[PDB]
Amino acid sequence: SYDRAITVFSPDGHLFQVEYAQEAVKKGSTAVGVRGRDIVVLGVEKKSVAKLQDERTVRKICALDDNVCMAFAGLTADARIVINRARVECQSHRLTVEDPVTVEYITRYIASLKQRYTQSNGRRPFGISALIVGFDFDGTPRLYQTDPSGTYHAWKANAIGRGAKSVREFLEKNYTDEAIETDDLTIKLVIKALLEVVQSGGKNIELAVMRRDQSLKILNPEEIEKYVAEIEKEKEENE
Amino acid sequence: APPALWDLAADKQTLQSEQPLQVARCTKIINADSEDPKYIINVKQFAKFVVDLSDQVAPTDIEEGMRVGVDRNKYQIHIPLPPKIDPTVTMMQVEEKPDVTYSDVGGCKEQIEKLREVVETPLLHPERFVNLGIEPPKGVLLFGPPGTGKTLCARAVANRTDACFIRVIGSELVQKYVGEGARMVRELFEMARTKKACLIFFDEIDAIGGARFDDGAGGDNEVQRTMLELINQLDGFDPRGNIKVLMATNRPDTLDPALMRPGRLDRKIEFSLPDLEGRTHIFKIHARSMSVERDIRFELLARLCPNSTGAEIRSVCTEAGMFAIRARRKIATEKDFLEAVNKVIKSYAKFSATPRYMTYN
Ligand SMILES: Nc1ncnc2c1ncn2[C@@H]1O[C@H](COP(=O)(O)OP(=O)(O)OP(=O)(O)O)[C@@H](O)[C@H]1O
Repeated sequence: SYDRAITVFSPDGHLFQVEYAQEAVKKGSTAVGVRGRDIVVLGVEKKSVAKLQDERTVRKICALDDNVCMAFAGLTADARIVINRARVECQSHRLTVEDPVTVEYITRYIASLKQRYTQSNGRRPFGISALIVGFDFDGTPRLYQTDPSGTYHAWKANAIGRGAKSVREFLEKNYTDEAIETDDLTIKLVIKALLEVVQSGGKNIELAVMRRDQSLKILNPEEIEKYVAEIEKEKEENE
Repeated sequence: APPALWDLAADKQTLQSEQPLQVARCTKIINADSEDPKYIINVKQFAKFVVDLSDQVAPTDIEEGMRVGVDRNKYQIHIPLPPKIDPTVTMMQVEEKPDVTYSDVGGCKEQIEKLREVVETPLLHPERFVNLGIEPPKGVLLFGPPGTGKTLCARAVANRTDACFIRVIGSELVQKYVGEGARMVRELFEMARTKKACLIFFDEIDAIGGARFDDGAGGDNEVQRTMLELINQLDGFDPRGNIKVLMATNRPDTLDPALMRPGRLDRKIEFSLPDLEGRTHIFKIHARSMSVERDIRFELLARLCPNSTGAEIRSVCTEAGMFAIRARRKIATEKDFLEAVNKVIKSYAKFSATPRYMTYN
């Protein structure tokens, strides 16, 4: 028959609905991201676009504010829940005490809300994760992550999904400390990971860059189309 | 052929000795005795034969149920044949030759010590516990986490003092034949008492110990043949036995055989399983495997693999040499294989984390 427990957890040393939800994380859509002194870049792929449908309905990136960007990996069902949830959270935050708390209030909101979401009975843990994108005040970058256990953590590189997207974060470690001094090569890293990650279709790839305090806009197939051509040229300069 | 020449050439004395005892067909069992000279005997031909015995054999040596020779002409008793039994069923029952000596223990002391004094110590020094009596216990039991199963029974094989002992498992006694298990356990002790020094072992009593009763249709009631009859045959007083048998299984199930043993058996121990400081003992016997670098620390990787017993960390020194030849290198440093060990615990815990709590629960 079927013998299993739920919560919590098991004497074997690992939880049930938590680390198993990590399988629903790693199976999520492949997405990457980086941080920078001015322009922060992100990416998403593995959306399985058939070219026959509308791209705006499958968009994986929303924005609570122009300062802070939302990037998540997982099913799009619970997405709008959190979208409705978190936007009202950052709204009521905008309401009283106009100057917002910096980066430690919002990253602990979804994290702690998801922790107590595994706490009370009649609450099924989410099998999705998220990584906050944006820029801290005074020109600093900000990025964090959400964990099924509710632990907030800051990464130097965003690598999730398949093993092909983990190479995109591997290439960032090859730029060492100085690189990049131009925003051209930093965008080209996404155009280079476009071939490596997923099916290399040049379609599901989407990115947005936020320079300093300027609100980012979705890349139109002109800039990113020009930076896609230099991505193959820059790889040829190393030969 | 030269060994087969004198071998085949011996038929000249054979045919001379073939005339006597040629009539011994067939083996026949007797029934009762009204007087001394004449006994009734039954043979596998289905024909019963009353007959007297030849002057070469004394009448007092004929006991009820004894298979004896015959002269098909005169039908008289010729020579007694000790074995009455049994068709097949012996070859899987009989176990011989040693293996797995005591040096293979994984560091458990008190566990293996108190189960050593139940068997090896009484037979090695019979006068000791007889003068120290009291009285030896009537049996033991083994179960727990899998490590280390079936090896502790193999430990007594190479540590065996004199004569090899019998191994029996549950699924070989399944029916087909019913009643062999009774007939079997009666004869092995009768064979024992002559030479003594023969242990009886049973494995996997959980599958055959299904308890207790169900509505219908049974079901467990045909399984009651295996559990209830074996325990009942264990429940004899003779003596019982000289070797105090043994027991091994997986789960403590079921309740009925578990509540029957305290009235007879004793020494129920729970594995154990490695201690946090005992995981290096299985690494000590593995420290002689292949070439071990002196920089390796066994206390470091022990804590990283909980509930691994000796089976899961046997793969450690395996994956050590495994990826050693994969990388073409020779030895394996600690950091080498332990990087694969943190993978072998987690990646093998994705489908099942190997809990035993959920078995009985
Ligand atoms: N502490 C230890 N020392 C030596 N060997 C060990 C130890 N722990 C485990 N092993 C080895 O691991 C192997 C696997 O054991 P196995 O799974 O066969 O037990 P089992 O017979 O299934 O137990 P059970 O009968 O309770 O189900 C055994 O051959 C044993 O030699």
